[PDB]
Amino acid sequence: SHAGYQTI
Amino acid sequence: ILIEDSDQNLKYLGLLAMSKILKTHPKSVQSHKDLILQCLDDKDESIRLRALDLLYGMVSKKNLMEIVKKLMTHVDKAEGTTYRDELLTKIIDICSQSNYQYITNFEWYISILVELTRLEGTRHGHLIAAQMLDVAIRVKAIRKFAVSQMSALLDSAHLLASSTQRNGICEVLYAAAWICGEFSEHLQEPHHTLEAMLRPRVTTLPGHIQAVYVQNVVKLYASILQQKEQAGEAEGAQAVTQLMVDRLPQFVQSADLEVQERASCILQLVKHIQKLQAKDVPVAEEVSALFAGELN
Amino acid sequence: GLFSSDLKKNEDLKQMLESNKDSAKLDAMKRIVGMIAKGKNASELFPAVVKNVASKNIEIKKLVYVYLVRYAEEQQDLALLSISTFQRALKDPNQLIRASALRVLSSIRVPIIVPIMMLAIKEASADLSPYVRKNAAHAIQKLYSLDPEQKEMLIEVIEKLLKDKSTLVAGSVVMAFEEVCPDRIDLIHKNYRKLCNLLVDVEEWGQVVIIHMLTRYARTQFVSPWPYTMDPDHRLLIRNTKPLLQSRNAAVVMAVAQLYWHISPKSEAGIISKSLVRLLRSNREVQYIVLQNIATMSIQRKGMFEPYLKSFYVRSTDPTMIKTLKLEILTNLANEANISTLLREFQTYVKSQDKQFAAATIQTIGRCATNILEVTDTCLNGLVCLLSNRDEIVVAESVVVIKKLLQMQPAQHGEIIKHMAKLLDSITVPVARASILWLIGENCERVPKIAPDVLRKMAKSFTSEDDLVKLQILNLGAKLYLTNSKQTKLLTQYILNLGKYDQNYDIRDRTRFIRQLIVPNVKSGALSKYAKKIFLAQKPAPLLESPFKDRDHFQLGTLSHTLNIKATGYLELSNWPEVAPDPSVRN
Amino acid sequence: MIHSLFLINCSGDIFLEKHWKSVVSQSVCDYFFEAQEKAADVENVPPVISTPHHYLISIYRDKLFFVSVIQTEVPPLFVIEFLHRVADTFQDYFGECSEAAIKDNVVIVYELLEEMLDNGFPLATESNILKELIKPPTILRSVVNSITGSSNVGDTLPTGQLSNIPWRRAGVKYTNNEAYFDVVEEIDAIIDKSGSTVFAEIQGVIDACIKLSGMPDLSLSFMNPRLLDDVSFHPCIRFKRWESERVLSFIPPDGNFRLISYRVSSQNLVAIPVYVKHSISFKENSSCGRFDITIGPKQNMGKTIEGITVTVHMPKVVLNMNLTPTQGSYTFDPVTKVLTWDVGKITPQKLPSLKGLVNLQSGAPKPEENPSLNIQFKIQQLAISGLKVNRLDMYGEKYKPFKGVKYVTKAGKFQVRT
Amino acid sequence: MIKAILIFNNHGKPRLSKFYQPYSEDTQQQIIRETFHLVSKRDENVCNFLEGGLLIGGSDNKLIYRHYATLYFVFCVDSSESELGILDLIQVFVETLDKCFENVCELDLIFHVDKVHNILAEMVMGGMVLETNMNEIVTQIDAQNKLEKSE
Repeated sequence: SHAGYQTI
Repeated sequence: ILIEDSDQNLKYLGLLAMSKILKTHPKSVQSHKDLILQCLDDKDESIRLRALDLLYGMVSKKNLMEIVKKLMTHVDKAEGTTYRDELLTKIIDICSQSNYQYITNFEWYISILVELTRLEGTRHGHLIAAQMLDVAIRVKAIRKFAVSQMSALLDSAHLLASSTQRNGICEVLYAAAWICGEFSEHLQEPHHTLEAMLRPRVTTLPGHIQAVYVQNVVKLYASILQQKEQAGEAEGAQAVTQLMVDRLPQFVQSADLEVQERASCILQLVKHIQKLQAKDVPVAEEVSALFAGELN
Repeated sequence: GLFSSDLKKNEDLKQMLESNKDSAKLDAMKRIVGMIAKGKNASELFPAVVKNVASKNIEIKKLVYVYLVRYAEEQQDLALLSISTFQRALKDPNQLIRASALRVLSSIRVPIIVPIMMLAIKEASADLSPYVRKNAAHAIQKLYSLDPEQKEMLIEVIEKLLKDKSTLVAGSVVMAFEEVCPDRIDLIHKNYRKLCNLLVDVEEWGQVVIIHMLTRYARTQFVSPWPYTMDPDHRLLIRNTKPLLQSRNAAVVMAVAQLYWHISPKSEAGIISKSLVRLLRSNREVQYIVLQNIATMSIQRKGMFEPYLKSFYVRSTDPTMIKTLKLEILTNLANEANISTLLREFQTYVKSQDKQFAAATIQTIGRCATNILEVTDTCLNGLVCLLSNRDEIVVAESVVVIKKLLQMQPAQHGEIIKHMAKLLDSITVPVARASILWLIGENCERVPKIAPDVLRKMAKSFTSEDDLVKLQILNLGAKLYLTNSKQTKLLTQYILNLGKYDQNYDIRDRTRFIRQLIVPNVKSGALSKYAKKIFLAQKPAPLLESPFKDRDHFQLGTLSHTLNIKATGYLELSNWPEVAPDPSVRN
Repeated sequence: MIHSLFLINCSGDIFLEKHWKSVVSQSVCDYFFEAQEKAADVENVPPVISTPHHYLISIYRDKLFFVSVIQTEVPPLFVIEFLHRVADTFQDYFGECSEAAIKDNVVIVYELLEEMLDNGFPLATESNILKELIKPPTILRSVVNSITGSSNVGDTLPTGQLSNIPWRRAGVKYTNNEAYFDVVEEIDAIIDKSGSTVFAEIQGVIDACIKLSGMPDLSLSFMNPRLLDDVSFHPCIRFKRWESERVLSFIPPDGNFRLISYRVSSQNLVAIPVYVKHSISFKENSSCGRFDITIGPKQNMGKTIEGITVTVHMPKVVLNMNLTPTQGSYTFDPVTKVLTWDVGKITPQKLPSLKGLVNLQSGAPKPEENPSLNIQFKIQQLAISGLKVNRLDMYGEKYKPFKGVKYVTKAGKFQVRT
Repeated sequence: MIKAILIFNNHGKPRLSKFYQPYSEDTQQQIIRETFHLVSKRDENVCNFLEGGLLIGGSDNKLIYRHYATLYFVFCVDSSESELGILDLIQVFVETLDKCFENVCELDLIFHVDKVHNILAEMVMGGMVLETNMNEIVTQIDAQNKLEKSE
């Protein structure tokens, strides 16, 4: 689920 | 026995059989009038339609009145715009068959049509207007009562104008207005009819309604000017002339083309009438001659 | 329940309800609720259900509550049975159970239980549990809906409620006030400041009703700002609602918009337009109401939507009414500074597949041409070019707009009427045919050489023409008689005879009027001698005013001006006072 | 306010009947049926319809009609939003609102409608409080209930209802502490026959899927706040701080949640990503013609365009249509004259296009215009608005949750004139 | 006599279709959709005795229908027939279905439509009602089942 999200 | 049963299927079947019987021996079918009336309280619409057909086949001089009264009560308690429209069409056909063959009390029928005019949202209000016109034109005897009731309708126009749809409630105004204008001689209090027709609410009426309004209103003005000049009330004639002066400019701005055309020619005619009456010309005769040319 | 007779199923359900087994109770109640949902008549099963109204199984509780709420109003005597269980539940230490009991006890519409319900609201009045307090406000509205004669007591208890500091009861209490005693402007006077301060904390729907109630009393306590110094309380109202404008609850957006429109001074209100337009991004249904209200605004303040002109352009995927309302707004917003782009977009719009939209657009072009005279020549050019279209509706509507424009400008354009006459052989729509007939009549003296031709064609076609077309034919015959009787009197007599036997009695009255007026006769007096002035009189141009001009007396954002009818229960909106009353009452 | 709610399919059948004040005769739905009949499409239904003794306010969404009944004066926005919210909540509890979804779960939906609306008045409207008053219909919860007699109806008022933050239940814990943010942007645009920019804008909205435990205070800030204007704000935000500090400091609630929405000012030109070459022939009274469309990327900011679909509503003159797609899928329904082409993805090596001949109606004159062109597209890892986040700080808790953000641009109401 | 027998859900999906008058496939599904429109929109208080369709060859025929839950049971038969008698035959056929399937449901029409068709055949062939003794027809159905089980 965490895939595809840019780190912030 | 079958109708008394609860199975709507065999109920409709037996009603069809009774319809077949009525085509040859209604003399006994008439005995089931109350039962077929009770049948109208079911839920199957085709059953009610068949019952209405049975009633239509059953009507004579001796039974029209109570059958009409029961149909009145039903349509009052009925629901559904389409169902109510079908009921109204059926009752109109029943009462109208063979040129109102079973109607001798046409004032009672006119009262029925008056209460039917209160059927809000009916799509056959033009048919109601046609029935009004036919009865009023044909039945010379009760024309005074007809004029009184249609004047009451013209007074209730303030509520009747809530629905200005084609062939709807507004056509009642058409019929009542035409009859009141053409039988103006029966007017007990005419200037109230004038001012009610001079109410600004008429600007919201459908164009054809406004047309019949202005036409029979100038007919009313002819009648009132005739009465004033015959009685010699010149000042009353001046008051009526100013009443014509201050109302037409409202009508000349109407959206309907023909309405504003006729309003404009009426206004210029009123200006000429004022000019002539200024030098004391009894113009009422010439104006009334524009309407006396036809009675039927 | 299974595939069998319904009666046997109802007695089986009687058995399951009667059983002490819990699961059977739940199954039976679920089936009964489902039967309620589909509109099946479950009224025969009331006594069997009512016995379980005290079960300790909570979901069974909720379901039986549903059933009692559904069918109470039929079985008056049977429905009496649950009131004691409700009484006991009203005293439970769990306050949520108290709230549920209060809801149901209010809901039962059995006229006998009026006194116990009255006692119930009075007891719940100070429950010291705020959730029960909110449910109490709803119960107050319920009681007023059931028993009008308790109005004074209900007013007293509501007056008790308004002083509450709890944020989650104020909105519902205000709702109750609006429902029961709308005219008690006296009561809220002390509570104005705290209501304004806590507005930002109240829940959104309570916020909506609160905004409307603030509007109603403000428009009576305060005096129109449009030197005038704003009352600090008025400033408090304006500034406290100002933040709300960016809310996500679009109803709150409209509420604050209405508040500013009827309250905020005209030199400051311009802000609301940005939120109003951003509302359009929302669903289409919200677009209907918001667009209609924007249109209502537009016919007063043209500036307030000027900067956002492009946002209202018609887009093909929009429905019919969306296109219609958008076209009306775009109509209102027009001015000289942008008419070129607007006409270009109109020209693109004209070619639309939605024929009704094309007709409305043509009408809009006509209205805007009447509005801005400096573009009328190009408007006529484009509209006449539109006559080249092959569609019947399009050419007919162009007929109507052309005749309106000629009414505006009766200049030398006989080429237009010649073209119109040539189109007559193709024109079918009654209004358009009658229209071009009327146009011919208005300038018959300018083209007398074609008028008898159309006259005789229409005389031949008379019996098959429309009653409006017949009346126009009558007017044309009268004018052509008064002009060229020596050539046209035979055809005029033919038309007169045709109308003499026409079933339409209105046509008959017009025919007799025309015949008596224009035909010399025994009593052909002075008025008949003025017939040439009568039929040739100059007429004023029409006024193409927007229908939204009639929505000024209805308040914006209420149901009434959306329906253009004084909807039941609407409250008329007060004119501004000459002088503000004693400011102390607000302290 | 609201008396009762009728849930009616586009079919013309009445599925879910509810009542809150008095039994409204089902005959009132006949007026809706007639009004639907007069209109030219299901989409053309009015939202305000007048009957002799009732008012009907309707919503259209997801092939289901929601008609309610009103007898007093109520603000239309109020009713319309309550109905749209019952629709939204149906979506939340069942994925979507369908007649199948309703009829399959009658008891739970009736309980839900009972909880939400009380005597026509709003009682429970927030998502999270409704989640705890009645549980979602989870199958494991169902078997657990059957096993132990456990109930789907709660027995304690959730503490969040009486808390100073009524939008979130208190005391929620998760082992997997994490939170996701979603900034989605739509390109509203009108493009003429000449390919010029008629009117375009960017509609942007922030979504937030939060799986934090405890009572966190999240802070959202942006590199370029000046690009944000006319910004929307949920009750969860502190408007005063945004006005002062230009910072989104807030307490997000549990579950899926739409955080804020925004538009881009017209001052900056909207970067249109996709262009089109287009050509259609309509010879008057000819039996056949030609169709030529070519989809092209104009300003892709160096990013791929994917998920492309082109739909055209052909005029009545069209009977059939002979075309070959360069990719994707070509579909044409002659009954509704709808031209649908699945484009999919654009490769710089070859621009996808659709071309061929159109089988028109012989003897039917050419339509006065070409129907406009609507096109769908999606861009991943790119926000055309150029909005960027600054930081995501947290206060009140001690953990460090997984933090991430996305930037996905999906085509807005993008229509091309021709 | 009986022209066709159609069994379908509330969404028009078939549950049992048998024809007796010759009709092509496409004509068959068109008749099916026609009957679905003519019946499924009827209210539960509407008379079960409806006129026949047009695609079947003439409205002179009749469409006898009875429905429950989401299931519709229509028997396409001609004009000269006993609508009431057809209804009684439908009722006894449903009773036979109950007798043979032990409270038949939609699942049986879905997975056991073969045996349902067998029961219908023992009821009616080619528009001809074979049996009206329900005990006799269930005795035949059990006899055929016994023959199948034996060998």
